[PDB]
Amino acid sequence: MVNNINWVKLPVILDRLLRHPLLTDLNLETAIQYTLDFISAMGLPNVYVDKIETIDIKEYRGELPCDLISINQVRLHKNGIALRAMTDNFNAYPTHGEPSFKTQGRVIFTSIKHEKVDISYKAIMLDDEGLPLIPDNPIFLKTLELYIKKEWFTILFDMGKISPAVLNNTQQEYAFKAGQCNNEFVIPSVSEMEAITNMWNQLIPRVTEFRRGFKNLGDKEYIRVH
Amino acid sequence: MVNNINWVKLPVILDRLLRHPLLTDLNLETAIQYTLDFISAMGLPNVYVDKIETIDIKEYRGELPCDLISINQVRLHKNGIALRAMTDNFNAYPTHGEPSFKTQGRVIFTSIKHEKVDISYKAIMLDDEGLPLIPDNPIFLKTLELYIKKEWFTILFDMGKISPAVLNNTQQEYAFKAGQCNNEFVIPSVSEMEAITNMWNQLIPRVTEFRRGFKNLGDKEYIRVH
Amino acid sequence: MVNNINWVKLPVILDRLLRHPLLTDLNLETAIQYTLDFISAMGLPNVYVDKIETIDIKEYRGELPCDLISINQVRLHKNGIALRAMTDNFNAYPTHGEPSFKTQGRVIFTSIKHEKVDISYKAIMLDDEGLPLIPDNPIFLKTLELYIKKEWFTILFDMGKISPAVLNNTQQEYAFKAGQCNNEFVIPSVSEMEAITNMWNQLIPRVTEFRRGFKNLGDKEYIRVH
Amino acid sequence: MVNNINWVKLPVILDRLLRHPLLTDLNLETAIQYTLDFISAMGLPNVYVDKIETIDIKEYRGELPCDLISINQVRLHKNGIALRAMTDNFNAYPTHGEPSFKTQGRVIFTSIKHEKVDISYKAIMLDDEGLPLIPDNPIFLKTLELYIKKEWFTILFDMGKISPAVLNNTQQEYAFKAGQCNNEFVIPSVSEMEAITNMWNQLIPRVTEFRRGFKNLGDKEYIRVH
Amino acid sequence: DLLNGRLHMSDLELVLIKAAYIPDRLQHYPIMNSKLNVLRGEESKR
Amino acid sequence: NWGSILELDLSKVPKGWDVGKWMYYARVNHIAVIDSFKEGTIGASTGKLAGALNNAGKGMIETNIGNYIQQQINLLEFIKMEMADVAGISKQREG
Amino acid sequence: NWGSILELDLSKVPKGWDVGKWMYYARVNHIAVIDSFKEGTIGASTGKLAGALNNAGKGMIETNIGNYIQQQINLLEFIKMEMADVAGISKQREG
Amino acid sequence: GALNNAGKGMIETNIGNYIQQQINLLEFIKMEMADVAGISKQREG
Repeated sequence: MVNNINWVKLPVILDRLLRHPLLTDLNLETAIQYTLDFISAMGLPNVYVDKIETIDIKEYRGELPCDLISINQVRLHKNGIALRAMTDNFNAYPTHGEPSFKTQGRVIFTSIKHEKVDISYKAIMLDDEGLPLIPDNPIFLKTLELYIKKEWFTILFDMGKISPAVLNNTQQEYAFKAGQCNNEFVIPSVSEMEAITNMWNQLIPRVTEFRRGFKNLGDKEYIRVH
Repeated sequence: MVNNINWVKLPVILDRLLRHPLLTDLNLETAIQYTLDFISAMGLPNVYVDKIETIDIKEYRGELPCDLISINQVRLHKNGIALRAMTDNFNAYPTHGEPSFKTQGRVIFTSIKHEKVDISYKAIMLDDEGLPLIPDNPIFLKTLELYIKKEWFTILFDMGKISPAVLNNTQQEYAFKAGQCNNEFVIPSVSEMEAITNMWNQLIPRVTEFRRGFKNLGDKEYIRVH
Repeated sequence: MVNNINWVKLPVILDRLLRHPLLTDLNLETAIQYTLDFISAMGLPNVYVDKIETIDIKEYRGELPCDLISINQVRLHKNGIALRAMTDNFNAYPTHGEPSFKTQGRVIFTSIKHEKVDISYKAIMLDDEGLPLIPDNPIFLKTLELYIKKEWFTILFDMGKISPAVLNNTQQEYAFKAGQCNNEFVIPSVSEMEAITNMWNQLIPRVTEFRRGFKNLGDKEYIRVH
Repeated sequence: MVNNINWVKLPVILDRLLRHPLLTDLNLETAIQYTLDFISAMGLPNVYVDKIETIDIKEYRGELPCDLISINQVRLHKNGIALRAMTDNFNAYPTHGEPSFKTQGRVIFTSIKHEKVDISYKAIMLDDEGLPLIPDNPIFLKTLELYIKKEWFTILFDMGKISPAVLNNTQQEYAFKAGQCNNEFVIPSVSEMEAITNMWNQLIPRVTEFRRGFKNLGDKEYIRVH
Repeated sequence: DLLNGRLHMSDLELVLIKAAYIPDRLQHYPIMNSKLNVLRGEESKR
Repeated sequence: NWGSILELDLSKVPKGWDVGKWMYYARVNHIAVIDSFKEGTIGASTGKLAGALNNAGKGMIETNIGNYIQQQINLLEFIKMEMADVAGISKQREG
Repeated sequence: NWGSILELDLSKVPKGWDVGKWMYYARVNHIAVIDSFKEGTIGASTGKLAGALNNAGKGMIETNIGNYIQQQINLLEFIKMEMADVAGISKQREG
Repeated sequence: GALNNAGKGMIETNIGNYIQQQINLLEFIKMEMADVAGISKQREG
């Protein structure tokens, strides 16, 4: 992302929405629900907060942090070797190699009996009340405004209290701004483009970035002169 | 799946449906049915609980667990060799090789007379109440909300209590969000893309991960230097 | 099929249908008829129960089991050689080789005078009342619900008691769910895909699986190393 | 045909037609006619009874059985050599080779003066009453129901007692189910596909199964090893 | 046996026959015989 | 590098026929009987679903890796010839 | 220079199938069973979504870098020939 | 309007290609048999 994610409070979006007199019945509840819905639907990784937190494995199982949403990686605390995903169907079940992991709920199923692992995961930036905290990027704010407006006008049109043309216009605007937001948050910046450049141009290809924490993914590949 | 399946109780969907004044007569009884219908129609494997449970075979037959919905694999408990689908039409019938199996109901028809077999099967995550437990992914919640909304509006439209444009809009939105949810729960994570990469790039192909429990489907294929 | 065929009672489908107030006049009779119609029209082989039962041939004729619907194979009891179909027009008729069979009603016309044969056939899983027993796969239940609803709305539309748009929507939904069900019940599972894999990749082709009961159809074809 | 032709009596179709209030004046008299019309228009050979019956030839002429509808083959009783269609225009007429035959009514015109010939012919399976006996295949029953419904609605529409949309829907449904039934009763079974395979793959082609009663159309073609 | 035109099906695969017919047995094609025959003929002429 | 992968839809396999035996007989005969009047094709046939389900052919997961391999081979030949020229030891001079 | 990249959409992987095992069996058999009647294709099949989602093939991230490499190689040959001619030492005169 | 148009149809069977395939196979088998016997075509004339 070119720009920086400066955080602002949820009621900013209600300050923008309630300017529309047809949206005066919105509340902080509806803002919270549709904000979570929008954040998940867009799935923008720059909106979540990167955290690292170590856990201990009891026997092929481990307790997972409360605020976890998605895992970037899992590695071993002592060696630093990253863990791939599990392809096994009979992991911890004995009868009468490469480490792996698997996560469903609050539990992580790894292929190791007694070890500590580091998990790099993503969560939501929370508010001092304890509520989701949104970026102030006006493209994001506008697209969330249009998301909430589109849901509200869809409900009204279902009752028959909104003209079909109004809902069609709202959907069209929201679709364009959704595309604009997706391009805004995903297109690499200049420094990320340097990382991508160093990753692309490689006389000797590097195909082992996962063993490290993708640390040297953007490292420039130097060739000695002879 | 990039994200994690944090579990929440079923009435989280009724939190969201009953915002709509035309869906106020929906109940947990209806939520359960339509939620099970959506779970099955989507067929996402990340929504089921991976379990392993051993049974004994009496004579080419064995009792199956209660909560089984699908079988990932079946193997022999002592050797660990996995079983294949039984193409044979005359398994346990004599006249006057490689092991296999078949499952219809609560019975599993293996080709072995007396042995213990390990079954890795999938079930549904339940609640403290004997009810289904759904992911809290807002994409999943929104798609399930739209499924229930679409069914209820189909009923009302068969009655003539909903305008056809309303139902068309609901079906369009549900179709897009069904595609969105399908992709969200299917597209691999970074750790799963390492497994896929290790499977894909193999100078000496590995074509016998079914014998094992697909344990080594994702291991890297290291060539020595000469 | 990926999933397992857990059996449930017929009135489940009436529990789902009668939620529609336009379908409150359905009965167990109509459920039985349209359930048999749907099961036959889809023709899904996983819904029928595989059975094997030996009979004795009197003179090129044999008595057939009562519940038979389709024959997978017929073989000789002593040798185990499978019987192909009859191409002859003058089978048992004398004037003044390879065994074969032919079935029309409750009688099987084979080309052997006095022998016993094993027949692998398919029937319906019956209820303790003595009624058809349906799977609980919610895709199957939904598609059967839509089948019965489509027949009922077709009848009403013939009287003129249903709008054409309602019937068109019902037909469209049923068509899509019929396709979904057909793909659900026919696409191979992982173990069936192993069987198909072992059948496909064969350096020395096997073209005599029928002589056996298709027993080695999924057997892996091993090549000795030299 | 994969399925078996279990026979049931004709009023099984009136069980199903008279559910419709607009088809309540249909009778067994009408059912018989339209059922025979459907049997002939479909022309499925699995619906007829295969019978063999010998007759004597007086002078290039022979009496034909009462229930004959079609002739599979004709052969000489003593040699077993099958007969072909008679292309000759002057068979039994003298002036001043390979045997053949021709059949128009109750008379069969062979090219032999005095010999006994075996005729493998097809007839209709009858009931304890002298009435046709229909398959209970629900595809066949549904298609016959739709045939009778379509004819009756065509009459009512010529009268102006049925909306044209109703008749169009009936014709569409009948057309699809006619195609479905045609494929159901035609597509080979597994045992019939072995016969077809043995006929298809022949290093030394066999082109003389008409001389025999197509007995060896389906035998495997075994090449010795040298 | 290979040089004399006999093929043992157990020497190149696991057998899951004893009847000498191609629909389950495998043909042999003696293409190795000439390679040995040229050398043995050269032995005689040396 | 793996060959072309074909995306196969099984919506026209006949009734009562396993995919395994259907494919086996397709191998043996090079002819695969299909049922175009299956209940699943009713939508496309009757006009209630898009006609793309009964048509459009079969997709292919194909990658142009062969051209990449040929590019690498050509580059290797060029570099080996260049080293030979620099060393003054030509191909005709090595044999 | 990296080879062609195929943009693959997994919208038709059958239900209950993981992507990894699906692609594995696609490798081994060269035939990948797909599901044209997934719940996610309901819009395109039913006409509620654009029909391009069940069509349009798979895109390719293709860069024409082979032609650039060939151009540079040809230029190197040309410059080496020019330098040989100017030095008065022809290719036939080196061997 | 097809009754004043559409050209004249042809009952054409591609049997020439089948004949060519069989002829090529005969040449291949004769060459294989000659090679296995150790008696090449140039060695017969």
